[PDB]
Amino acid sequence: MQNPQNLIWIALEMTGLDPDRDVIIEMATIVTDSDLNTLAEGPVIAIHQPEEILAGMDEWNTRQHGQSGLTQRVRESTVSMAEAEAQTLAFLEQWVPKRSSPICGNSICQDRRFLYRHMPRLEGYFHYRNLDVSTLKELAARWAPQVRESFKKGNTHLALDDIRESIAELRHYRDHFIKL
Amino acid sequence: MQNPQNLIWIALEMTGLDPDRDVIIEMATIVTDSDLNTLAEGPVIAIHQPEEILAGMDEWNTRQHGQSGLTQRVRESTVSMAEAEAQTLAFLEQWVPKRSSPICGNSICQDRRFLYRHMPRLEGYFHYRNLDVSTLKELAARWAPQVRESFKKGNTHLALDDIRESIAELRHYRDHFIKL
Ligand SMILES: Nc1nc2c(ncn2[C@@H]2O[C@H](COP(=O)(O)O)[C@@H](O)[C@H]2O)c(=O)[nH]1
Repeated sequence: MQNPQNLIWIALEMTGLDPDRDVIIEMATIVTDSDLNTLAEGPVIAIHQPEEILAGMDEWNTRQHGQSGLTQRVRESTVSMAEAEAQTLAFLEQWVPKRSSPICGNSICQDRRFLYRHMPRLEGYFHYRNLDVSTLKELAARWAPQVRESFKKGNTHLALDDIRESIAELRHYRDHFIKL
Repeated sequence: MQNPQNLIWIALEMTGLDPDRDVIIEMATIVTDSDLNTLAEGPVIAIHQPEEILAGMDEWNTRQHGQSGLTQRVRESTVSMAEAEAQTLAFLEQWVPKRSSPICGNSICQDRRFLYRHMPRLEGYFHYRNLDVSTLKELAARWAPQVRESFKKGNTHLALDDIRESIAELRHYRDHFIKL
């Protein structure tokens, strides 16, 4: 089912936002076609982390992941960082060829930073380009403010709705901000 | 002079692709207004690096920076990374207030990472938003290919020419790819 036009959408949770101090604890992927139609949904993987890493999280993160249950899921997981990377790679490979899709989503420079340090082979499977929806949001804010203020932010507390809300944010801009 | 909706455009040259292992050897900036009108061109600075750093560059960067003149300009530079940062901030300070502008250019996630590592005072001067022209390049190649070819890009290896082309690539999308 491969197709170099298909897009790889990704969302990550981390113990914090610094790739040197922090680690990935959840990953999720969704492959669309070039026109934002879902082809398939990757695994949502909580990635095992030892207790020292888990206790080493700052205050805001310790609360947010604990109350979400991600901490407990991460504590129980038998899937390592490398194993999750391979699981996501095994899935992405039947839909998108190597170095074809950019990373798609929101705030995905930070995602590329973490993939670079912690999953270098998955980072390498993307085209080096970034499809970041917030570029369009930033342009809409300046040049067509009504299109951005008209977007209906969804719930996104779970990883696949999070990605789907980003895909729907691109749709909104394709429909109301992009002459085609 | 200052105006919080002015945009800071930046292009770097590096010794390699790792923002943490490699270094910055050239930088330039251009300030436009929020409608892509060039307000001012910042200085083009070659940054001195020890000879070992230049000899250690891979094959592509040895070729490319050798034949552009940059390798020789690096060797002959007496401007350290920090002085190039202070010189660029001195210019940008006249045109954009602190934290107002995103970082604008092509694949500027790579640029921000190098700045974050090597020029964190300059990185901190940008709004946290990334204004990535190549996000639109990928959307245009997928949703309206013949506006992606309407755009004439001279293979411009002078730093300011690379930036002016980036500003012109976004102009071409505001006109032919975006509805306002
Ligand atoms: N190793 C390597 N680096 C590249 C390549 N293309 C661009 N770069 C890096 O990108 C920098 C310039 O960014 P650009 O303007 O090409 O986005 C160069 O200084 C170099 O470090 C490449 O094909 N191989």
